[PDB]
Amino acid sequence: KVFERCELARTLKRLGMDGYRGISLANWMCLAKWESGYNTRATNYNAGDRSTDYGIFQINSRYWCNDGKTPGAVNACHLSCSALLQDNIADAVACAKRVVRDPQGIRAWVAWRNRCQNRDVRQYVQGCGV
Ligand code: NA
Repeated sequence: KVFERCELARTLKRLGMDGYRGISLANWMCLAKWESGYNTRATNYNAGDRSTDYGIFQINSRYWCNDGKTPGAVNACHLSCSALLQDNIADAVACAKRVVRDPQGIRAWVAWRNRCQNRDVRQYVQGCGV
């Protein structure tokens, strides 16, 4: 599924993302926009290290979900990577929450540093009623 902006923002608020481990909803929105374009079925193979990024938050198979074909990988969210390609984003959000519980937080995603950090991210939630 490809979410519309405000539809996602309302969804993430209901799922308790606003202010999770210190991260405002507008930041999660900026992350999803730059990682996947709000697309749950997005995948990106990384040829360099044989890992894959899965779903709306482009969560990596080396550390967070199991896809069986990543060498030396762990499965910190305790999920098949498949779970992160559903239209329903409950499991993806729970895994995102797990990612940010590590010391790096939201900095775990290089896209967030490039595109979101120190920016005016208000635009991603404006007019959405959240
Ligand atoms: Na894994």
